[PDB]
Amino acid sequence: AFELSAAEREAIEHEMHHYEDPRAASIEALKIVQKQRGWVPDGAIHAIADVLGIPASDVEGVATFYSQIFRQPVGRHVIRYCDSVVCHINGYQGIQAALEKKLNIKPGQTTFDGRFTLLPTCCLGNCDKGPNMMIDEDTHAHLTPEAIPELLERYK
Amino acid sequence: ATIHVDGKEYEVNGADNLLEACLSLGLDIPYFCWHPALGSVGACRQCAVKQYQNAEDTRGRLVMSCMTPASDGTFISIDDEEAKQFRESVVEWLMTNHPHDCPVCEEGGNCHLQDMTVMTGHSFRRYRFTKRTHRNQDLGPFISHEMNRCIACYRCVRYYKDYAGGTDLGVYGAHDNVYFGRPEDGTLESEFSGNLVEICPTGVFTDKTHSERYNRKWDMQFAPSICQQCSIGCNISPGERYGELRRIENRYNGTVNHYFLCDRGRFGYGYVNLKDRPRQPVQRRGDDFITLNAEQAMQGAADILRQSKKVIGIGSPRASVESNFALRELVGEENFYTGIAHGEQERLQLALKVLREGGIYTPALREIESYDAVLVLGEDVTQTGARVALAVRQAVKGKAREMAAAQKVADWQIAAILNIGQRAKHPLFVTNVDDTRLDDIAAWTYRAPVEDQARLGFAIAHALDNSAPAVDGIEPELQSKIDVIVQALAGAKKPLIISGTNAGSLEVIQAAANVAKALKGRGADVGITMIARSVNSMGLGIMGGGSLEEALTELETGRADAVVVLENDLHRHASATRVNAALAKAPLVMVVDHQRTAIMENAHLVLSAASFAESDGTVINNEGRAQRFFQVYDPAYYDSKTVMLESWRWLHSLHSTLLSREVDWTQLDHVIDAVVAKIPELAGIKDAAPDATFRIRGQKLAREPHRYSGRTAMRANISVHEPRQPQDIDTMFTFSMEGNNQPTAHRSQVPFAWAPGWNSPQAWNKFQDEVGGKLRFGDPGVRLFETSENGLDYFTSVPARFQPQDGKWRIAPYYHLFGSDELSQRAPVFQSRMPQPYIKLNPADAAKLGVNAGTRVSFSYDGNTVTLPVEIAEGLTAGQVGLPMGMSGIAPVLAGAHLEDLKEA
Amino acid sequence: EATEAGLLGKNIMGTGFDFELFVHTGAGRYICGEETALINSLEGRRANPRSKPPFPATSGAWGKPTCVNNVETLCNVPAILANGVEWYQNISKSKDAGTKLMGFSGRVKNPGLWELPFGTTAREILEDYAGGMRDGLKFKAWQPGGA
Ligand SMILES: Cc1cc2nc3c(=O)[nH]c(=O)nc-3n(C[C@H](O)[C@H](O)[C@H](O)COP(=O)(O)O)c2cc1C
Ligand code: SF4
Ligand code: SF4
Ligand code: SF4
Ligand code: FES
Ligand code: FES
Ligand SMILES: [Ca+2]
Repeated sequence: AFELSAAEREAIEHEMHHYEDPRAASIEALKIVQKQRGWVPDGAIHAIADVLGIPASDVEGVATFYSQIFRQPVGRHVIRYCDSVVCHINGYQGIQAALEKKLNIKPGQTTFDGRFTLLPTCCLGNCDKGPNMMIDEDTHAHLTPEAIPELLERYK
Repeated sequence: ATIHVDGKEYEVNGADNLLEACLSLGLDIPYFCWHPALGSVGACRQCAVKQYQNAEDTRGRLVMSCMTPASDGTFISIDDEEAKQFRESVVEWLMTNHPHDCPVCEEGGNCHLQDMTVMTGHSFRRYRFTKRTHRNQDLGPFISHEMNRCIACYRCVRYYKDYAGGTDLGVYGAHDNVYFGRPEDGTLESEFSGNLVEICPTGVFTDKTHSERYNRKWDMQFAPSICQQCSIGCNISPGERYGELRRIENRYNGTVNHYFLCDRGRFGYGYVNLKDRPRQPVQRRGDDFITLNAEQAMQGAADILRQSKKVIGIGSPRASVESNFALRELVGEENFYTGIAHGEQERLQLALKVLREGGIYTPALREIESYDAVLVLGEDVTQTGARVALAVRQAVKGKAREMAAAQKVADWQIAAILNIGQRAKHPLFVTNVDDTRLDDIAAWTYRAPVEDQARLGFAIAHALDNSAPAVDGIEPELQSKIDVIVQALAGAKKPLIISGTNAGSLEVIQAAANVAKALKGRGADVGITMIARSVNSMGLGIMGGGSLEEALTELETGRADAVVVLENDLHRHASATRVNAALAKAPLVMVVDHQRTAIMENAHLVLSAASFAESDGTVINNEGRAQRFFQVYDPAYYDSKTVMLESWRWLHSLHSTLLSREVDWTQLDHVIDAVVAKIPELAGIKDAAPDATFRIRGQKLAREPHRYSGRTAMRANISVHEPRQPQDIDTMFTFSMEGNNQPTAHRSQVPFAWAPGWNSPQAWNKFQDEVGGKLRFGDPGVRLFETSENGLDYFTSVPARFQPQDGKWRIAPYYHLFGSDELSQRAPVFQSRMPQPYIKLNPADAAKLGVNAGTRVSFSYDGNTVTLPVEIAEGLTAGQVGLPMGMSGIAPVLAGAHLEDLKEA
Repeated sequence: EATEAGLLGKNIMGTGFDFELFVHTGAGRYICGEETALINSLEGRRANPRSKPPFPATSGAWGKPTCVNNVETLCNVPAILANGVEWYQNISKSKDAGTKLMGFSGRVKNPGLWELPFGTTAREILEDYAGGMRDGLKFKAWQPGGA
């Protein structure tokens, strides 16, 4: 079913050149596959294990340890809202309520069209500009519940 | 070192941590994540004690005793108040998510978590919230998975991955959702996965084969026995209930098989419970199989044997020393035959002569782990002697142990040792006809025919010592790899050469002997190990006798009219047609056996022998260690019609009824004394176990725990009157709970580990002098022979290079842990685990013959055309065909034989 | 840019010192910030921490001697080696030498970050730099150094 592409394999081997042990490239191999395909399927776990020379159990333990490596299918855009303490003081719950009202999903689910997936996340290191959100690669600060529909419709 | 625990002064080892030192002193500290064989990691935080800086310190500090060295002048407290509350809190934290599962849990009564919950005194629940749950996985036919009961102690992953070298088990997930298992559903691939049921302190991993016929540990009848499934001689505790064998537990032997079995020994006991087993003497008459009791069967056999002119005996390496000796006394030494083939016998005596005349010490199984370089020649040890492969893995990790010891890191801090020794390992060089399971840690693997492996061994011996014979025609690439092996072996302090008779080549054993001799001549501390085939192969070799071919010739010419076959199916060691013809020609065939075999159709008399569960005896190790196994249960206790005697009892009574026309059954010690009187080489089997008069302060050794239940109900459906307790005149054990099983009892044979407050396999701590060491009063079993003062000469018979001949296919043996052993492959749980019989082809040979993978090809061996599906084997050398030895229809005697007319079906 | 200018790579500044710098992007766990767990995650493993002793200075990343330091410590280093040790001791009359990035977050008037010497009063930061609390809000608690 799964097969690593030439670009994926080349990037994985190039990352393998940077370490004494080829096992050290497992996190970035999973991130490369996730960047190419949105998430990491099971055949990706076996293929990364075959390329790196480590067992699939170690690759799966790494993939399920780290929260930003997705082992379940996600939407086209991953909304990641900060639920930590400073954003709790700055009112992240209004932002979460606005997102749940706009998308009609619970945190951790994907919309019916596969466009957005909503996830709470730990502190984004932007606490002085809170509350904070992280869409696919863009960090949005100074969030208000009124600006959520404007911020969500620029991600088709 | 001097430690002060709770005001008392103790002398301990400074190289040990505090937990193992205090457990060796008899103090009770609760623990989960530490294991004596796995080291300390500090995960579960259960072993907390209060350490003080000096004698005049009142505050102290909570430390983990498994992670704290037992240094000199160390002040700790176990019964300190705060440490007790912390250990109870750790138990409570584990109990918050634990399912309400003890009545329907196979670990109940044998559970370390139950024992530690009771030991900390935690019995009141104040947690009121929900418990986390987990879905289970299918882990194959042997291990049942119940992830809800996990306490996240990481013992399974540490054992399976770091110790056993397995790759398909791991820890997944995160904070409180940690999941221990496989990445997907499937059978656990490790040959040592069965030890998880004792490694896991909870009921996550359970024995599925035991779970089919489950009973609790207190209801079991145990005996100390020896595993019969290969030659390694691992000590086991078979446990029965209601007349059937229900579990094989690991019995601790600090010299052999300390904590661990292989999956063959743990799960291949199911042939004992087969319903087609003979339970009575059966005599054929016309086409009627009449059932006799023991006395008239003995009388009829004695008169019929007396009417014959020559009686010959055919023993087996399955049978014990006493049974083979009783057969040899019944028929005479000149008429006794070993029952194995001529080439198999020649290889067995060569291995024995190397063992007790080569002048090189042969290590025990535990001692293998201390060798700094391993060369394995021809023996696929994972499929034939698996515990040796586990010990070789430990010996390979010895290099990381050495570099950690150079950095003043304690030997129990296993994570630091593994971090220092990342991938540096001791050299391992394995040679086989194909890839082995040891190739993941092997420094080099040599895939070649057995003559080429022997040539590699002789070249290694010649490069180590120029007095050894040379090999002509070595390619420069192979010469460079031989030089790599020689540089690795010469620089090693303790090289170990492992070989065996399973390769089917005499020259491989000769080459291994020459390598060992060349290393001995350089002053190295070289050890040699020989892997035999069956449980008492070495005892049959020591006793000696003619080969099976000579017995078949004697039957076929007509010089012998009576043949007595003891525990031998005769088809694994000879062609089926020759055996059938010789047994059909013979007017009297008597078969003394415990399994329904194909030669019982031509048998005039069948004597229902006992299996190892229902018999006593002695078996000789692959390292020459005599080990006594004891009867577990009386087979006539539930079924009174069952006449299932010991094989030596049958044969001694037969000899007595033949001589004096009267029946004297025997006692076991009489047969042992007869063995040590007539055979001086087997004189060490007297000291293997004490005789039947041995007592612990006047009382016998108990076979069942003190809380053994149902004593007035287990036979009540047959008769409301309780029967007589079975009497054991053979051994020092009693068939009851009225006996001794104290951990401080001065004995070496322990039927089962139990201590008050320790109901789990962790109860073996109380039975040892120090935890992870030896048994307190010595491990059972003695060595038959010591190291010879003088060695052998160099074997100058260097074999020629393998040349593929057209129309002839050399049979390369492919052994399997599940299937190649006879009795274990009769077990029903091994049928699913064993694979379909494939025939291995080189890609070039398959392309020449025009067959792809999975296509059935038919070949004629001994005038018999059989068909098998083709599996493509890349590593197999061309001109060879790969066959699975030990399966039905493919005898292990086929290893090294040729093969004609390989045609597509 | 530093590799192009010869400040990184082989034979830096003609000294003979070889040094290459890599950037290993994380995968989203807070425990990875712990130094032994950082070493474990750098080796491509699950980011469990390690027991000390042994310290990473003797056997750290891949069993080699290894030193793990914060970004701000390594950013403090070049000023020390460019201006002198006595300059670093003579910028604050406190037991902790040098400057430190200190800030106030929450519902304050000016949340942000400022480089201040050690021994600066927390009330001084909150009032002068953060501008105090916002209008209509009364201060009730504070955390000095994170969660
Ligand atoms: C749970 C935990 C999380 C930590 N996270 C970080 C972190 O994110 N960044 C950091 O620099 N240190 C973090 N640390 C501190 C490190 O263990 C270590 O002290 C530091 O990274 C390097 O030491 P230094 O301050 O001398 O440079 C964390 C410690 C713990 C216990
Ligand atoms: S694992 Fe032990 S404590 Fe848990 S349910 Fe089973 S017997 Fe009870
Ligand atoms: S499955 Fe068993 S051995 Fe493994 S961590 Fe859980 S309780 Fe420990
Ligand atoms: S290694 Fe051999 S003796 Fe030991 S448990 Fe396995 S089959 Fe039995
Ligand atoms: S608390 Fe939300 S960005 Fe830090
Ligand atoms: S036994 Fe010491 S922390 Fe687990
Ligand atoms: Ca008996």
